[PDB]
Amino acid sequence: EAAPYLRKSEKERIEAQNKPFDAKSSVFVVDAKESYVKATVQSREGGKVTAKTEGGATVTVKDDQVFSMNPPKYDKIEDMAMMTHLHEPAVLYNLKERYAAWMIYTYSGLFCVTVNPYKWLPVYNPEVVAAYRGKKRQEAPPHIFSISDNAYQFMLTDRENQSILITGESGAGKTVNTKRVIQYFATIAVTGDKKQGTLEDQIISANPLLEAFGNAKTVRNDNSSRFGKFIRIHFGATGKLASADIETYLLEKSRVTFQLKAERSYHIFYQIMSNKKPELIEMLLITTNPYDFAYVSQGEITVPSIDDQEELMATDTAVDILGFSADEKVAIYKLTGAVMHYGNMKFKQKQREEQAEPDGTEVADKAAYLTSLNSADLLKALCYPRVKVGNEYVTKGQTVQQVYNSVGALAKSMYEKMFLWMVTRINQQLDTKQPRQYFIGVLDIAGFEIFDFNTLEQLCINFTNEKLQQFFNHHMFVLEQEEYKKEGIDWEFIDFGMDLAACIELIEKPMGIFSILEEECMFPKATDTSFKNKLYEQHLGKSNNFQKPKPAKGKAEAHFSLVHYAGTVDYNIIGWLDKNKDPLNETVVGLYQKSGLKTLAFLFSKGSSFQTVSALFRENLNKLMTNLKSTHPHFVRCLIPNETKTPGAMEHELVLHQLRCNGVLEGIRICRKGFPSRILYADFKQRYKVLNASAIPEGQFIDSKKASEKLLGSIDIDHTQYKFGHTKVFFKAGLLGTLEEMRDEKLAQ
Repeated sequence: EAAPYLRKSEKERIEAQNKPFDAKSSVFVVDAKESYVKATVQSREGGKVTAKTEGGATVTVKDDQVFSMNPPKYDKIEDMAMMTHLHEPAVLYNLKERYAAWMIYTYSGLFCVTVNPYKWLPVYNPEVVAAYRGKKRQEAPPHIFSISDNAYQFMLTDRENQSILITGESGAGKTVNTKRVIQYFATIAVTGDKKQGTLEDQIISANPLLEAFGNAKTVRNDNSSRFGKFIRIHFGATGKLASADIETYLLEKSRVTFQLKAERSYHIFYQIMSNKKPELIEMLLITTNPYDFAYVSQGEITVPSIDDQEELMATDTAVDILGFSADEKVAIYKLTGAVMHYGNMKFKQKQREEQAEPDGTEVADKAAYLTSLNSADLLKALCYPRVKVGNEYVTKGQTVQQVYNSVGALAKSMYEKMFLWMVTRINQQLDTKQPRQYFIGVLDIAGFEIFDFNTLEQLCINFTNEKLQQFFNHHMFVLEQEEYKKEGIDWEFIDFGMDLAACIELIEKPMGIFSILEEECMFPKATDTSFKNKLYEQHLGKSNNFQKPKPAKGKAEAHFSLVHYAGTVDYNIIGWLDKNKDPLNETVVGLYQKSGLKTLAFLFSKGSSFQTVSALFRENLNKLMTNLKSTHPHFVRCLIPNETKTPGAMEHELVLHQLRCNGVLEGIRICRKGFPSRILYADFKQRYKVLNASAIPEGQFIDSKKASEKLLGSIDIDHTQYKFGHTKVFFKAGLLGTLEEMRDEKLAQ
């Protein structure tokens, strides 16, 4: 009643599992509205099988889509984690059975997997939440509350840091549940001690502006955010709660470079550029028309019904809630205005001469005004730069492309900087002379999504995602080996982190794939086709998991085909190489440092210069990864099972692919090799004694081991189907299945 679904019955658990069943009947078949449906063998054939489906028709299917399924005992369990048959549909339908049971909290890895319920339930209500810490995993009903709970007691003794990691889910439920996560942080505060924005509400202070700030529109998602944020929480206290960080991580500058006409821009821009605030628009030296700024214009010209007048008002609401000055903050978004003005800047190339050279432009004068530079200062000092030290020397004649790239780079870097600045004061508003000794953290996205059409940066983020999965895998590898140790057993399995890292390694040698791309970009005035050819020599023979894409529909050309934890995904080339190109000039900020605005010092401040750009983006990740290596990570993966966020029912197929994207699926692929399985003596034998038909006294006249050796002596001798564990018993997925198959067959006879 309290937790009414969440532990649903003693009686019904039995009686459901009591219900009639047969595995050898109960089979997999492939569907137009599920990829797969539970099935019956009508008949079996060479490389096809003859089938009927519970709801639907009789159906004719090849062998490979099929096996008979883990029976009611399995059917009512808590755990994908304790699987006993591995094919995706099993997992999926079963959790769908949770969903029709509405049974919330789902487990694989050692960790819990999440769905926005789209409905009222008082999951929150403290009867569970306060009254107990709860339990380690096996011991209590599944809940995200667990993961926090045990991470605490773990750290409490351990006293080094941990973060909990929450995947995809890129809109409503993701953020709602992050909120509730900090709500449970408040519950931890209440647990620790008890006797100024509220701390969730303090994060809310950030949320609306920051949400506009780095949200983005996917073809398949409509407010989705392509910063990197990471959330930290910090303890000088193990009392009631101590205060928190949200932090600075991979940000996607290239989006400023480009959009397709279906697609839109960093939401800030789109929001501000609406019409409502009468003074700013001219104060901004701006036309309310997006249409003007081609570099802005590149996208889709609106989102029909996300109402940016009110969203403007919300931005005001937040910036005023900053308690930070109007004049700076106005100048600050005005910086962005300048940025879009830079899209207009366009240069021209003279006779008998290669230089790119000026359009003499009110745009530059707007810049001068806003900057408190003079435009001529730009014109001479940038547009033919100076760099030398030890003597000092001047740089002239840039190509059209050189200029265009250069200025875009500057603008982008400036946007970046502005984000970076936001840290300083926003956090300081958050920041406290209450100490921190120790840290617990939150992350939002291991972000991978698909389009029929693709662009490098996205793939790079996907690379980073799988890298995160490296981290997942090798930690599990270690821990599971500890579980081998736990009941006396010796490792027959090798690093998953390494194993899939090899798949990354195809991307990464001391040669990076990215590295060589951006590297060769310095080879000038040449065409991606050149690299195509270099692919075709370099990888296309060699690197097994990468492929020439097959013919397929939807697309003029696709160029790369390679294999991923999510499955296997194929992607395409426009000549964009230069987009990643980073120009630098000292001079630009160098003089801005002179300028009036006094944003500029924080505006302003060996590894590389004007180069290494995607590798820089590696570097940014890399540090993060390094620091995470210190930690214990914790894990949540999160789903819209539905067409929508609605009480309305499942939409399967994206849930399929999300789960492909959510490691549990091929993680369980990885683990099934483990015979990843531990089942306790007493229950097990309490079922199993039957065939031995043997009486020798309980207690240790027989161990469970002995009783096994006898029953096995009737039944099996194997390692792979089973091995002994010191307290609990270990199996091929199939094996429990056959065990109870025996049990029903024997008891019925």
